[PDB]
Amino acid sequence: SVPTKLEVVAATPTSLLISWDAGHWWEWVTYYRITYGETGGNSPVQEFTVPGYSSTATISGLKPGVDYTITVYAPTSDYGSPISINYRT
Amino acid sequence: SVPTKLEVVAATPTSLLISWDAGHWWEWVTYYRITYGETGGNSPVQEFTVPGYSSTATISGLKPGVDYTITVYAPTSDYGSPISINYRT
Amino acid sequence: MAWLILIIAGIFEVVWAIALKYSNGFTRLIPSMITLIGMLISFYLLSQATKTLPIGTAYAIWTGIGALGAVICGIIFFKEPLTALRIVFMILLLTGIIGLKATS
Amino acid sequence: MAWLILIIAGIFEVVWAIALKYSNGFTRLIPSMITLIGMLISFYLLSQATKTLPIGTAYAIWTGIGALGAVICGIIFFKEPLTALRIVFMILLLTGIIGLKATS
Ligand SMILES: CCCCCCCCCCCCP(C)(C)=O
Repeated sequence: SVPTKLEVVAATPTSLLISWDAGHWWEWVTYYRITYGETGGNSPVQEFTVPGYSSTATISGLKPGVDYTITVYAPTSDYGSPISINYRT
Repeated sequence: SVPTKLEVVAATPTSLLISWDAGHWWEWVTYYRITYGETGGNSPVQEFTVPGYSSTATISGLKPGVDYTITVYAPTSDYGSPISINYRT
Repeated sequence: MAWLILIIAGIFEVVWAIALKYSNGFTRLIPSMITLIGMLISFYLLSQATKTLPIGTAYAIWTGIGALGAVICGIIFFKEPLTALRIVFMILLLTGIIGLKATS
Repeated sequence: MAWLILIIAGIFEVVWAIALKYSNGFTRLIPSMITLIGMLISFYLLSQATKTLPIGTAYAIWTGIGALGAVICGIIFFKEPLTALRIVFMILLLTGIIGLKATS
């Protein structure tokens, strides 16, 4: 159900600007945890959180020319499956 | 009378470190509000609150060589008696 | 006036109480937010009322308004069975609140 | 087991009540902090005692102890009125609260 439509709004060799659809007011969660990592798995991933009143998020320090997986988790699994996309910088 | 002994611990052309006596643990308040402004007049007086678990506070952004008055208020003046000082940066 | 503040404190208490269950695990932003605000306001106005009112009376009337708002909302909104017992109990509660205000 | 945790939750209820009275409207640090932490404690221990005991009787005994002990310690510490009327109307009020929370 939420979040939906995770699209990379903008991109730079070393940075992505992503966004999602927070949904209707009764679907607005308190926070989304964004997780970005090399689309393979060199060692861990990388993760931060964003207040639920925000639908966009910037990601920096990415290796240029590398495909990354980017997931946007709701606080709990109740709201919906964690959406995620692939993008090569 | 909370607080007591308002003094400038450290100082700079542009900043003052002040401290006061929070009193006994039954005189401790939830917050102090500090005021400071040019003793001359000209303008109003700057203000900010500070957690009551803090006997000290720093005042930044000040004109060098100018004389400021600095008052320290309790939430109410039930046992309150606003203590003020003068300090020239 | 402190009694009016107390009534309003009970109101915000029941409001944050129900917005709390409307927030799942403190995750829905809007409900969690309503609860946060209503908690702050309920407890703030409750403290203000306690400044001039006896604690055993202010707390009791605050909890009573919480319970009465909870039931009134359940019956009205969330479809709750209105029994003779619950009627008698709301009557006892309102009588207690009113008689406490009436012996100021 | 959870019965005594419920009892303790009600004790911390009256604790944060009396601590709120001493805080003169969240102005005296320590009574304000006893209030906040006693809130958190009572709510957590209520969640504990309620994941076992019936929410009806759990809330009933919880708010009963809270309200009654608040009335008591008010009559005692802050030497609040102990009239025939006030006690009778407090009886009506607390019975109404205990009854409404014992039927949900
Ligand atoms: C979570 C506890 C309730 C919220 C704390 C409210 C703090 C307000 C402090 C009262 C300020 C006293 P005054 C006479 C300057 O308004």
